[PDB]
Amino acid sequence: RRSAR
Amino acid sequence: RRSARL
Amino acid sequence: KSRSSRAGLQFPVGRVHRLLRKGNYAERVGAGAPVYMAAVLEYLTAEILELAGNAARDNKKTRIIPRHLQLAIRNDEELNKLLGKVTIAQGGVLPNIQAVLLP
Amino acid sequence: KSRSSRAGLQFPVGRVHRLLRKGNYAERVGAGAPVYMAAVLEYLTAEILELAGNAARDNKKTRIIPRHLQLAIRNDEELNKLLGKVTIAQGGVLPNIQAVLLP
Amino acid sequence: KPHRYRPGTVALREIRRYQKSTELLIRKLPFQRLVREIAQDFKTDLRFQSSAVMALQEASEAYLVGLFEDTNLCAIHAKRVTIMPKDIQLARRIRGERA
Amino acid sequence: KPHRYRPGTVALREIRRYQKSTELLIRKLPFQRLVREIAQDFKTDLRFQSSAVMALQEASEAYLVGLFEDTNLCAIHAKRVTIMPKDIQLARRIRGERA
Amino acid sequence: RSRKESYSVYVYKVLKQVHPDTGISSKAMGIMNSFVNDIFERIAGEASRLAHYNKRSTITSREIQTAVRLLLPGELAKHAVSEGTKAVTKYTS
Amino acid sequence: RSRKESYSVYVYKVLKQVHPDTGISSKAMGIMNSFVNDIFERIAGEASRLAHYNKRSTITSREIQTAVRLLLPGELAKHAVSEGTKAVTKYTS
Amino acid sequence: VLRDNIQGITKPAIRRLARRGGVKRISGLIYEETRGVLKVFLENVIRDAVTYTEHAKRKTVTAMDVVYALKRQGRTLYGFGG
Amino acid sequence: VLRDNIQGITKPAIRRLARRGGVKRISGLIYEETRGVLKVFLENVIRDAVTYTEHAKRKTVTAMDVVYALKRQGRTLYGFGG
DNA sequence: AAGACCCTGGCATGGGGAGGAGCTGGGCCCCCCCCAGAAGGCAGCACAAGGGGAGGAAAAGTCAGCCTTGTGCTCGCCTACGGCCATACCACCCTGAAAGT
DNA sequence: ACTTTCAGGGTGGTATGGCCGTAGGCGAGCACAAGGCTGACTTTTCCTCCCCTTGTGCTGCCTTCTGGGGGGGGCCCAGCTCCTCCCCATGCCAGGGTCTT
Repeated sequence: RRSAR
Repeated sequence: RRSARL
Repeated sequence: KSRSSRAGLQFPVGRVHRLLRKGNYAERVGAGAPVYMAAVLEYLTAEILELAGNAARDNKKTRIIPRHLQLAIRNDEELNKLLGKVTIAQGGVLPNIQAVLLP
Repeated sequence: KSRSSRAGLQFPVGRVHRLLRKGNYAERVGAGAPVYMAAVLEYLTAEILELAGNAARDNKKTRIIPRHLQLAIRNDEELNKLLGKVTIAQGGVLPNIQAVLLP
Repeated sequence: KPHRYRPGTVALREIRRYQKSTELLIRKLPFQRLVREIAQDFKTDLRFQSSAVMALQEASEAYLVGLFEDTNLCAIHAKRVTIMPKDIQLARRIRGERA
Repeated sequence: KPHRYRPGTVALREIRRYQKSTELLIRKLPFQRLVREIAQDFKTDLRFQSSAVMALQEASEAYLVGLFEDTNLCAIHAKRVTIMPKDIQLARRIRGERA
Repeated sequence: RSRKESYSVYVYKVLKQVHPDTGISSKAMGIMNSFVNDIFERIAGEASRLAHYNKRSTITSREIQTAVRLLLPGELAKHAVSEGTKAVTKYTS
Repeated sequence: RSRKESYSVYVYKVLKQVHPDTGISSKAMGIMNSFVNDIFERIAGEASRLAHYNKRSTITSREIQTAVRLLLPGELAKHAVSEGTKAVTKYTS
Repeated sequence: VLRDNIQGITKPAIRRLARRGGVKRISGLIYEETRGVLKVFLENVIRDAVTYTEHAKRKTVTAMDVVYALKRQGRTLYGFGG
Repeated sequence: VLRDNIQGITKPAIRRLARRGGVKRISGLIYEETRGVLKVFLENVIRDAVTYTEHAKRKTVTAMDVVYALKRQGRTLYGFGG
């Protein structure tokens, strides 16, 4: 669900 | 007039 | 709605503000300072937790242990620089052997 | 008299008290806290100045330059340990050469 | 005679085994006795939390492992595989523990 | 033919001369140009105090002198007097700069 | 004895966001708590010095943002600043 | 009208105490200023942390004494502690 | 606990520490060097931990005293609080 | 244009820095290595010094920004203000 | 699951910082000239590096012994908590003098 | 050398910290076992250290041209200071939701 890089 | 440890 | 809900965070915006005021870092603490700090702390924690969870899946495990946290930190050069002087208790070392020592 | 002279020092006990209060170290500062700190700061200064002044006399000089401070600091193992990560501008280095160096 | 491994293969096996694990490599009771023997020179009749001794042991072991990695680098530098006391001394000197 | 010094004694002469002195060993204008060029990559149209560039030069030269001391130690370890890039790399790696 | 409070509740919430089916042990959770405390003291301590340099009696989001830039290396600072700026914008709105 | 803060007068007095016939340069004197400002910040920061750990709201000569013990190595701390207690005893008496 | 407790850091214990560090061959004079290095490190940390404890007018060296002593050494340790 | 000024750290200048460090013999590949080391060090301090400068909304890098950037980097410089 | 208490809301308030105007200071840019030093080159030689070989000191295996560690119990000293109360520190008014330009 | 901004003193208040008393909980100590880990002995083999030889790369000396460094002058953009005042953060009372046992 959560990821940035 | 002010000396310290050796 | 709690202050964390307004900022969209899952971290204690209110408690961080109490920590900022209690720590006498300054005479006064702005309104947006706890929101900025809580967002940074949550982002950093989520960054490690995603990396540590990936290590556990690589080690075919369903639970994070301090060894998994150590693998995530040392593998990522950005977190490795941030935590260069940090010791993780029961974390072990990165498995690495010098090539010249191998047969 | 003055607070400095009552304690028998030469450093400003009154000036130290303001810096401790203004610097945001604690909500209150005791009566003896600035007096104790001024005594320590004066002692550390007198130790370096005595060692640096001896360096000028041995180097047949009469006025202390930044080179003399560096020679005194690095020659004393206690002062060197205290100021290990400290750079003295225009201090040069201690003249030392390895044993395997000399033919 | 029984089968005997050539030297070095068992060393590599031990390297892999102890780099794959996270256990404490020093016996807890001797280390605790050493910690209490050192501390008694500062204050007599001290008491130690269990977590205090455990933290001391973890810190010491991490420090020693890092120092041994630096010593291994110094050994490889001199075209060697055997780590010698001078390698430890050089690693400590560059690290600042001896300047 | 005129007298020619044996290779090496001029090195000790220069070592003594440059360890006795405390002057900056890099020309000021090239270093100032370098500092202005590096800082251009961060923010454009910057300005530098004279003491700012002086402080940068003092810090850089002290750092380089210390690094060369460590590199010389690494060279002596490997039974050599000529310092090589691998010596610099080992000194930096033990210092923790390479990470 | 008094009760002790830490970030355990919030770390569990963040972990559930990234990995729904992964748990965290007791010893790992203690390390995560020590990590949050360490970074908080680093950022606040840098922002305290940063505000004192400018003769400022207030710590604002500008002080935190610059403290983040000074401490976080590389792309860690870039993404943290954007997350921090986005959160403050949503908070005021 | 902004003031300039320095310990130049007091370093001069201390220097005349130890070395009556020796002066100090302008650059060397600015080094002594940074040294006093550096050590003041170290002891004050250590005393601040000691008071915070024990949940104390005040900084006392006992916090300063322990900060001196933690920072100054070897015989430096023994003589610095002795000098400080001698001054405090004189100050109260 | 009176003396000669450094020998409790036995030769096999040091060998296991070196193996974790990737060391293949270990000299016979290393073990004495490793014991002295460990003792110096422990003395530095314990002197700071006991100093913290004596300040709080206590007799039990807490785990936080060790954590605070290490942070002073520049050797931050996670997992024991903070 | 303001490019390739790192060659202004000439071979004789690096030899002087090496001579103050006690070096006698210097390999030919050292000069490229020393230039790469210096650029990394300068990039680190200048990045933090500028960060302090833009925080105060200033345009001139003061001597005190450099001191602050160095001190936070780990190296403390005496003689430029405190 | 319960509830202790800390976080949020609302309002009154003193103060901090942000815009505006103004002055001025040194950072930058230019120009000229000098001579100290860097760059290129050549001769010489000394040092890094490969190859070879002896020996001795680590490693690996075997086996006997011991002291670590897990479990269980006792004692009692220390530490966090709570209440009472001294008292030392902060803020304000007032007066007076000291070192920095 | 003058001053004016900071150094020093006295008083009210009160919030912080010391002293006593307490209860429990953790730390030190003692049995017991059993066995997993340690210490010593032998063999050897493989790594280290020494020697030799050489070719390449470094040093040292010379020559010459370039550019760093010093002087002298001019601009103007940027940095510091003062007034104002407006808005944000703090403190206190009241309520109610949360997160720790």
